[PDB]
Amino acid sequence: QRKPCDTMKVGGNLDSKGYGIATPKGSSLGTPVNLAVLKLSEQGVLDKLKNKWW
Amino acid sequence: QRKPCDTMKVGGNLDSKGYGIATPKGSSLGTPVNLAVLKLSEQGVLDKLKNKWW
Amino acid sequence: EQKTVVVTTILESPYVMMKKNHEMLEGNERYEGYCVDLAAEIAKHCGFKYKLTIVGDGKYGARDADTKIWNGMVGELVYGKADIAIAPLTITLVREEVIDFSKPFMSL
Repeated sequence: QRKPCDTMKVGGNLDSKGYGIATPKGSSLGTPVNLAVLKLSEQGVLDKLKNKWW
Repeated sequence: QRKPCDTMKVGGNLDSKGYGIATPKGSSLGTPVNLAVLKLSEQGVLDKLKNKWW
Repeated sequence: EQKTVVVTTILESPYVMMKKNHEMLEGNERYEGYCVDLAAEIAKHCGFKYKLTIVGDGKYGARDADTKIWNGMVGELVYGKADIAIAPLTITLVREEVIDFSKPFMSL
């Protein structure tokens, strides 16, 4: 979408993969942010972010 | 790809999801099953069976 | 009593964007974007205090050869420059064995 519109996709994409937050081993912060991500994942607020940023 | 060959896909995949083997809540064999799944995955048998059948 | 943490993120233009007043702002004000307002929402639920920082290597970066010792962005966690990562980064076991990951937020 960032003009010039001189680039295009071809092919039906290659694979399926996830993006997520990460945290080093033993860090106490991990699960208390993971539950917040789970909240957002089930509340769907991410759709607002996707709209805003694409 | 089956004999009639009279139908076809259109477009790409709409999303992504995955399969897992399932059992009732807390089924004690479930963790042995998870180990079996992990070993058959590491052994590449998930290709072997698919490579036979498709 | 009080506690604070340092966060790693990256200037991929869909995910983080440099606000025009880029001369002198702090990372908690320098930036906007999908990672930035996701992080803000997460901090809104979890309440912890933090500061955003760019990955100091500024890149994904490779494994160290034969050692597989980390690139900048993972080493900054394991070696304490930061304590959490909120970035477009692919989940894989070759990373999961070393550090924990959230539930994925997107599938792509």
